[PDB]
Amino acid sequence: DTITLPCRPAPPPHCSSNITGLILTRDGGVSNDETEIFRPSGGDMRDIARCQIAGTVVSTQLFLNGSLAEEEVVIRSVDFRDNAKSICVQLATSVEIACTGAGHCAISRAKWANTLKQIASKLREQFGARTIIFKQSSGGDPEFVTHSFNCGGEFFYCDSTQLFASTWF
Amino acid sequence: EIVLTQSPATLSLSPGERATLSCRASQSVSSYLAWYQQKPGQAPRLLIYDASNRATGIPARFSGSGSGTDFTLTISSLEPEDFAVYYCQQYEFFGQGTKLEIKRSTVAPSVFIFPPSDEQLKSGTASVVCLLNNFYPREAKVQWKVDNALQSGNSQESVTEQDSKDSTYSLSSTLTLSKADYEKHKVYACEVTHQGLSSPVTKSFNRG
Amino acid sequence: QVQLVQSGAEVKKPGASVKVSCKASGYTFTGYYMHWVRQAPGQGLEWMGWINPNSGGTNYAQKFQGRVTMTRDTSISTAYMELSRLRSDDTAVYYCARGKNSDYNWDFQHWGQGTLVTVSSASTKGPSVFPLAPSSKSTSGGTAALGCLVKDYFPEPVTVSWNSGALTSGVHTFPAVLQSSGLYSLSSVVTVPSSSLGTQTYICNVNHKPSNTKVDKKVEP
Ligand SMILES: *[C@@H]1O[C@H](CO)[C@@H](O)[C@H](O)[C@H]1NC(C)=O
Ligand SMILES: *[C@@H]1O[C@H](CO)[C@@H](O)[C@H](O)[C@H]1NC(C)=O
Repeated sequence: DTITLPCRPAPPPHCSSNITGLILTRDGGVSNDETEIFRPSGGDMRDIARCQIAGTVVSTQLFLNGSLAEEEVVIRSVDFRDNAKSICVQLATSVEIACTGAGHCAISRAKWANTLKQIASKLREQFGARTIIFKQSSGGDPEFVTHSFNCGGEFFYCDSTQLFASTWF
Repeated sequence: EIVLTQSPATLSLSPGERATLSCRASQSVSSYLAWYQQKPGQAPRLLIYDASNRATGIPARFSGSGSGTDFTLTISSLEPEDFAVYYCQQYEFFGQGTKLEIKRSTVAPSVFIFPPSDEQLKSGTASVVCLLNNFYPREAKVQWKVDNALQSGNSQESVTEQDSKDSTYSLSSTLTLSKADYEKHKVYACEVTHQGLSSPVTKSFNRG
Repeated sequence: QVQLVQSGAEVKKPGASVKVSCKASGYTFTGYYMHWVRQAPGQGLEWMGWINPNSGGTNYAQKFQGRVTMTRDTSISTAYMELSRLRSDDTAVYYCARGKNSDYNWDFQHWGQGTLVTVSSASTKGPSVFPLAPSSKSTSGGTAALGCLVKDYFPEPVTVSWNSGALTSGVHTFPAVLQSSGLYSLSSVVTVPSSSLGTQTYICNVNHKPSNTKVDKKVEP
């Protein structure tokens, strides 16, 4: 099965990439027990620039064509206890994102689920929470609420909701 | 959740003494904490950040220190402006607060009772007021009895802020009944226990 | 010259929503996250959420997800906090607030004056004013206590004075209590020389601005 991201404008096929990582914000407050909720970063370019893993291309939510890790996915933060600090997630095995030009970009659902399972186990480890929930962006300007990216000097805005809508136990 | 437990609930000292408030954090993040001071009807004001640094316009008598899980705010030579509520903060979590009041020589309250007025009675309800005027310490128990029956749930009370002249408190309790029920009984008594009173004190009146 | 200015107090029925604004000045707006923090009467401080004014990104406390929406208008240096589907335990003073530093940004050096938001059900009502008559049952030595009971009004506040402010010594005005009927009630008392009850006049001046209600109540022995 295939996960899709609608995009405006329509990304050309040569704008296909490998997702090599991503950045997220942890919802704060006393947790509803015993769950931690994670969304694509509520921050901005500053957060992304400090991650040190973004690479050449300028993107939000997902890192494109960036660096990878050795054997396992590694999450990193300036301070995991601080909900105002974003969590930088570096994949070890990249996930292809095929753009078609029809208007949407696609990724393997099995491969992303396999990826999300690994991220969840690392987060579950760092925070100790039994369950991990990925949810869409809390809000923000168009460039951040969506997975947005610069290819060939053109800005593309892709709805990443199908990427971030699962619960892990 | 980072649970922060402050100590003590109330701190009773005199203008010139050394105040010591504490805050225990249910974790180990020991380099980040804030202390605030809050007065009635006012926004909180930052006093200390990063466990031990004075904020803007904060005199040198205020200080802070961090013993890992434990943190403390110290007020050398208390001024009368220093008496207020104090909260501690770490990330988005606050403490429950500690109140710092003037410690005073113990005074028993003056007790007064007030029967309902004919104006209210005509309306179809009756309120009896028990005033506890000018006492310290604040701990105080008021019990309402009607024909020797302990009342519960039909009374509310309210306490003033520590008075600026005599460092003392005052309480007002209100017992409210329907006129119907108020005319079914005769003896209305307010019973007050404290610590300036060797024995409980009761002020009463008979309807009529 | 950092200043945070919030909009005025509001009275709201359950189910309704409220929008509170915060105008920031004295610093570069986009440089700091803006936080909202509320305080119920007699209770502590509770964090609601932050907004990144540069991206419009937000982080809300879990207990407010689905009912709170924070936005900002960088054009006019103003942040907004919107709380919908109001219930009675949302009655609080709401504060916008900003960290002293940008790294660890949770030491709130700066606060607005705060916006009181009262969740209702009740309707505007002037208070009744009943005398608390001075008698033998309210007399200790040569001191007579008397007062006024200002009952059954909504909403807060009322103002009470004695003899048009002329008398302030020996006066206590008590914090109002909220009755289970939704209406408020407070009392005001004053201790006085009994040798003046047959001479001096004592009046409680009550003003309930929200209902255009003002009353002069003489209290007689
Ligand atoms: C994905 O990554 C690998 C790295 O070797 C590369 O060979 C492949 O062409 C990439 N696919 C896309 C669409 O960039
Ligand atoms: C990512 O790398 C692939 C493979 O070289 C390239 O074709 C593609 O244009 C890159 N993606 C972006 C958005 O630059």
